[PDB]
Amino acid sequence: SLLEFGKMILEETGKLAIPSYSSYGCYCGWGGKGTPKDATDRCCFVHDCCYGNLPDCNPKSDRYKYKRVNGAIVCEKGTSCENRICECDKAAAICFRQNLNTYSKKYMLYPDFLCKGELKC
Amino acid sequence: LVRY
Repeated sequence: SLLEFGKMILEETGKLAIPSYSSYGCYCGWGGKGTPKDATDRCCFVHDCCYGNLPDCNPKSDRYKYKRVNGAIVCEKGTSCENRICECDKAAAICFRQNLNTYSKKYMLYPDFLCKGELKC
Repeated sequence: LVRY
C-alpha cells in the first residue's frame, strides 16, 4: 500500500515520503509524461512502470508484509499481487537510497508543464 | 495521501 511504501521510503532514506518524494520531478507521486529530471525521478519512472506491469493489482491499497534481514528488505509471501507490489516498492526504496547523493530539493513541487513527452517503459 |  502507499502508506507501507512511504514507511519503507522513510526507513531507507531518512526522508519523509510526503513531502520528499510525493511531488518530485516528473514521475514521483504523480507519474505520467516527460523526461525524468534525474536519477531519483528515474526511480519513480521505473516504479510507475513496475506498477503498470500489474493492471489487475491495486498497489495504492493492497497491503503486503516484509521484514529486514540485517538491512535487507525481504518481501514475505502473500497473494501474487502483494508479492509483486512489494518487489516494486522494494526496488524503488533501494533506488532512492542509491541516488540520495544527487537528490535535489529544486525538483520538489515540480510543475507539470515542464514534463512533456511520453517515454516508453 | 500519495500516487506513482
